[PDB]
Amino acid sequence: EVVKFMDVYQRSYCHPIETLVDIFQEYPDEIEYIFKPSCVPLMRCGGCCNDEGLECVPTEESNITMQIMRIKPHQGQHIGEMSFLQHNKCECRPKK
Amino acid sequence: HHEVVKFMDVYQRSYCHPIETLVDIFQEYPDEIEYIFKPSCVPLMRCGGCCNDEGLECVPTEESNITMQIMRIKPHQGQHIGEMSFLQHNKCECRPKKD
Repeated sequence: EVVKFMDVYQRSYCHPIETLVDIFQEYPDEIEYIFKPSCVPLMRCGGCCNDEGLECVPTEESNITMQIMRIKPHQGQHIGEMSFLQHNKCECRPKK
Repeated sequence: HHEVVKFMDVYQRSYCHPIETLVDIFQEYPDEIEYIFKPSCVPLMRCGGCCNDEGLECVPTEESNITMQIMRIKPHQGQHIGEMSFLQHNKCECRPKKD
């Protein structure tokens, strides 16, 4: 059975959506370490806009600290805090 | 303000599972050059998340098709809503990378 048009657009439109982020892509300055887990769930702007001209971007941003096993391989390793950017409010806005 | 997310709840929530993820139609279908689409983009269940070992990688096992209605526009020429099928990952698990 079809996912009805109205219900697509409504559900796609530019909102914050829980998204999984590999720590090492987001932070490549964490070169000495692997992380456990490798990856975290973060609220992040995603989705279509009315016009192909617009793009879906944050307006309010905030911090979530989390505890992350930090491993220097074959060496010391320790759970530690790590702070991450989360997008609380999104809106469609012009590209450049 | 807001308490730190406890390790248990990280791991549990990160681990390789299907997660609703938003996918540009033009990436999924790149042969569709003469059309824009409304939306630009659709919600599809897709494998995402950590694996215990940097050796493993998080991959689909069961896959399925989900038909959805999409405004198809040829610009300066208007349009037609029509059906369009999409790939969705129903079941994921961590498995070794040969890559």
